[PDB]
Amino acid sequence: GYIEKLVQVNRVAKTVKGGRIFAFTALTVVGDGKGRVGFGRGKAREVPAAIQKAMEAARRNMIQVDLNGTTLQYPTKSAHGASKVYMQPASEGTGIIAGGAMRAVLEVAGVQNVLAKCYGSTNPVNVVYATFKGLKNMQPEAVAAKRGK
RNA sequence: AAAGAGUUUGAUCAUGGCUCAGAUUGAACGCUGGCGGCAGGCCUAACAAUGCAAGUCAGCGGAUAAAGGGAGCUUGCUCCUGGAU
Repeated sequence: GYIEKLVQVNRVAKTVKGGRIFAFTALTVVGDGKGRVGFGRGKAREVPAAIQKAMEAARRNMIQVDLNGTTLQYPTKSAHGASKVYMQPASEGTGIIAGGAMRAVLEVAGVQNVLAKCYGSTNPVNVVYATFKGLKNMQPEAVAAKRGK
């Protein structure tokens, strides 16, 4: 995936006898604009050594998203933890009218007509799982109900 | 014919409040002074100086007593055929 994109970077800490030892955590999304997306988390003592690990772990664990072509397939809802994410299609002139951590995942999947909205928790590491489960769980023609519709 | 940020922790996730960016207004107020068009203008409390509703002459009575036509004096003058308007 080649349109990588960082979302959030957080300075987290740990106490020992001496005091707070620090480490930076970066959450980063990796896509190709065609329906392939992973997300990755990594930690290091320095910022770019953790972004790299977030790039690394997001190039594995990537997923084929069964889109319709530049939009979502149907209006969908998903949730991981207290984070809850509603996503739908838009028509043709709309862009990414979602926002934040959902704006990155629904940019590097190559969708550009979203109209997504998140409720509950806005913590981006769970909003990213909650967008990731909405996208992993669609199907346009792979209904096993043996019909044409 | 539909976007979120900031802030409780040594760090975390959650619950939850606050704060913010936004659009509006019969606006006030702080800073200046170019214009035009179209609008809008006591949201508050009442007491009021001084200047806007009246037309129809088809109803009498007043006024004019036409200029005119005279008359008397003679163009000063009053009554008149009529007496207007």
